[PDB]
Amino acid sequence: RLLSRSDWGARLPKSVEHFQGPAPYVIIHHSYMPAVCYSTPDCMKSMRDMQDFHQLERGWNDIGYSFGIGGDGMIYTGRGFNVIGAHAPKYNDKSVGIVLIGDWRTELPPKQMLDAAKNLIAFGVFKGYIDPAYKLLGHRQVRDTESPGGRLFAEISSWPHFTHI
Repeated sequence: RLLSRSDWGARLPKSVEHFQGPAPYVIIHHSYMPAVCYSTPDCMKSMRDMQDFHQLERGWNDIGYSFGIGGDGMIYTGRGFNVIGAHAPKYNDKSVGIVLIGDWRTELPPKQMLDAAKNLIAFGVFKGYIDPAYKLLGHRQVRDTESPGGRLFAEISSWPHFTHI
Protein backbone atom coordinates (compact mmCIF):
# COMPACT_ATOMS: atom_id res chain seq x y z
CA ARG A 1 0.00 0.00 0.00
CA LEU A 2 3.05 2.47 0.05
CA LEU A 3 3.80 4.74 -2.94
CA SER A 4 7.06 6.68 -3.15
CA ARG A 5 7.37 10.33 -4.14
CA SER A 6 8.53 9.34 -7.62
CA ASP A 7 5.47 7.04 -7.96
CA TRP A 8 3.14 10.09 -7.87
CA GLY A 9 5.49 12.27 -9.95
CA ALA A 10 6.68 14.59 -7.15
CA ARG A 11 8.97 17.51 -7.94
CA LEU A 12 12.25 17.27 -6.02
CA PRO A 13 12.33 19.11 -2.69
CA LYS A 14 13.99 22.57 -2.83
CA SER A 15 15.96 21.53 0.31
CA VAL A 16 15.70 18.71 2.89
CA GLU A 17 16.50 18.88 6.58
CA HIS A 18 16.56 15.67 8.61
CA PHE A 19 15.81 15.11 12.29
CA GLN A 20 17.38 12.30 14.35
CA GLY A 21 16.08 9.15 16.14
CA PRO A 22 12.56 7.72 15.90
CA ALA A 23 9.74 10.29 15.90
CA PRO A 24 8.03 10.57 19.30
CA TYR A 25 4.77 11.97 17.80
CA VAL A 26 2.31 11.10 15.05
CA ILE A 27 -0.04 13.92 14.01
CA ILE A 28 -3.22 13.42 11.96
CA HIS A 29 -4.28 16.15 9.47
CA HIS A 30 -6.78 16.58 6.65
CA SER A 31 -6.17 18.54 3.45
CA TYR A 32 -9.50 20.49 3.33
CA MET A 33 -8.51 21.19 -0.37
CA PRO A 34 -7.84 19.08 -2.33
CA ALA A 35 -11.13 17.18 -1.78
CA VAL A 36 -11.48 13.35 -1.32
CA CYS A 37 -9.73 11.38 -4.08
CA TYR A 38 -11.35 8.15 -5.27
CA SER A 39 -8.78 6.27 -7.44
CA THR A 40 -4.98 5.99 -7.51
CA PRO A 41 -4.60 8.35 -10.55
CA ASP A 42 -6.84 10.93 -8.77
CA CYS A 43 -4.91 10.61 -5.47
CA MET A 44 -1.55 10.96 -7.28
CA LYS A 45 -2.96 14.24 -8.74
CA SER A 46 -4.11 15.32 -5.22
CA MET A 47 -0.52 14.88 -3.95
CA ARG A 48 0.88 16.94 -6.86
CA ASP A 49 -1.77 19.64 -6.27
CA MET A 50 -0.75 19.92 -2.56
CA GLN A 51 2.96 19.92 -3.45
CA ASP A 52 2.36 22.62 -6.11
CA PHE A 53 0.42 24.78 -3.63
CA HIS A 54 3.12 24.46 -0.92
CA GLN A 55 6.22 24.79 -3.17
CA LEU A 56 5.04 27.13 -5.97
CA GLU A 57 2.33 29.27 -4.24
CA ARG A 58 3.87 29.38 -0.69
CA GLY A 59 7.57 28.99 -1.69
CA TRP A 60 8.06 26.14 0.86
CA ASN A 61 10.69 23.41 0.46
CA ASP A 62 8.16 20.67 -0.31
CA ILE A 63 4.63 19.43 0.39
CA GLY A 64 4.37 20.08 4.14
CA TYR A 65 3.19 16.63 5.24
CA SER A 66 5.22 13.50 5.87
CA PHE A 67 2.72 11.20 4.15
CA GLY A 68 -0.69 11.42 2.49
CA ILE A 69 -3.54 8.87 2.54
CA GLY A 70 -5.88 8.52 -0.44
CA GLY A 71 -9.47 7.29 -0.82
CA ASP A 72 -7.85 4.39 -2.69
CA GLY A 73 -6.51 3.24 0.71
CA MET A 74 -2.94 3.88 -0.45
CA ILE A 75 -0.14 5.67 1.39
CA TYR A 76 1.70 8.40 -0.54
CA THR A 77 5.17 9.44 0.61
CA GLY A 78 5.44 13.23 1.19
CA ARG A 79 8.59 14.44 2.97
CA GLY A 80 8.85 10.94 4.47
CA PHE A 81 10.31 9.68 7.75
CA ASN A 82 12.87 11.74 9.73
CA VAL A 83 12.44 14.83 7.52
CA ILE A 84 11.47 18.12 9.19
CA GLY A 85 7.88 18.85 8.10
CA ALA A 86 5.81 21.98 7.60
CA HIS A 87 2.55 20.77 9.15
CA ALA A 88 2.59 21.24 13.01
CA PRO A 89 4.19 24.14 14.90
CA LYS A 90 6.67 22.91 17.60
CA TYR A 91 6.30 19.29 16.22
CA ASN A 92 7.80 19.52 12.68
CA ASP A 93 11.21 18.12 13.77
CA LYS A 94 9.77 15.36 16.01
CA SER A 95 6.73 13.90 14.26
CA VAL A 96 5.24 12.07 11.35
CA GLY A 97 2.49 14.32 9.94
CA ILE A 98 -0.12 12.19 8.07
CA VAL A 99 -2.68 14.00 5.88
CA LEU A 100 -5.94 12.20 5.05
CA ILE A 101 -6.80 13.69 1.64
CA GLY A 102 -10.17 15.37 1.64
CA ASP A 103 -12.37 17.70 3.61
CA TRP A 104 -12.55 15.99 7.00
CA ARG A 105 -13.61 18.99 9.10
CA THR A 106 -16.81 17.14 10.11
CA GLU A 107 -17.30 13.75 8.35
CA LEU A 108 -15.60 10.37 9.15
CA PRO A 109 -13.14 9.22 6.45
CA PRO A 110 -13.88 5.83 4.89
CA LYS A 111 -12.42 2.78 6.68
CA GLN A 112 -9.70 2.08 4.04
CA MET A 113 -8.21 5.56 4.82
CA LEU A 114 -8.20 4.91 8.59
CA ASP A 115 -6.71 1.43 8.01
CA ALA A 116 -3.97 2.91 5.74
CA ALA A 117 -3.04 5.42 8.47
CA LYS A 118 -2.77 2.61 11.09
CA ASN A 119 -0.71 0.49 8.69
CA LEU A 120 1.68 3.43 7.96
CA ILE A 121 2.17 3.98 11.73
CA ALA A 122 2.80 0.26 12.33
CA PHE A 123 5.31 0.18 9.41
CA GLY A 124 7.10 3.24 10.76
CA VAL A 125 7.47 1.63 14.20
CA PHE A 126 8.57 -1.71 12.69
CA LYS A 127 11.28 0.00 10.55
CA GLY A 128 12.53 2.15 13.48
CA TYR A 129 11.24 5.57 12.26
CA ILE A 130 8.49 5.99 14.89
CA ASP A 131 9.03 5.53 18.64
CA PRO A 132 7.23 2.34 19.83
CA ALA A 133 5.63 4.44 22.62
CA TYR A 134 4.71 7.26 20.21
CA LYS A 135 2.09 9.84 21.18
CA LEU A 136 -0.80 10.25 18.69
CA LEU A 137 -2.29 13.74 18.28
CA GLY A 138 -4.91 15.39 16.05
CA HIS A 139 -4.07 18.65 14.16
CA ARG A 140 -6.55 20.58 16.37
CA GLN A 141 -4.30 19.79 19.38
CA VAL A 142 -1.10 21.35 17.91
CA ARG A 143 -1.94 23.77 15.08
CA ASP A 144 -5.55 25.01 14.53
CA THR A 145 -6.67 24.67 18.18
CA GLU A 146 -10.05 26.43 17.79
CA SER A 147 -11.07 23.82 15.06
CA PRO A 148 -13.64 21.40 16.56
CA GLY A 149 -11.95 18.41 14.74
CA GLY A 150 -15.18 16.57 13.74
CA ARG A 151 -15.75 12.84 13.55
CA LEU A 152 -12.09 12.33 12.53
CA PHE A 153 -10.83 13.76 15.86
CA ALA A 154 -13.43 11.72 17.78
CA GLU A 155 -12.20 8.61 15.93
CA ILE A 156 -8.46 9.13 16.55
CA SER A 157 -9.26 10.09 20.25
CA SER A 158 -10.32 6.37 20.61
CA TRP A 159 -7.04 4.93 19.16
CA PRO A 160 -4.29 3.49 21.31
CA HIS A 161 -1.48 6.01 21.76
CA PHE A 162 -3.94 8.96 21.70
CA THR A 163 -2.50 11.57 24.09
CA HIS A 164 -3.98 14.68 25.82
CA ILE A 165 -1.55 17.68 25.50
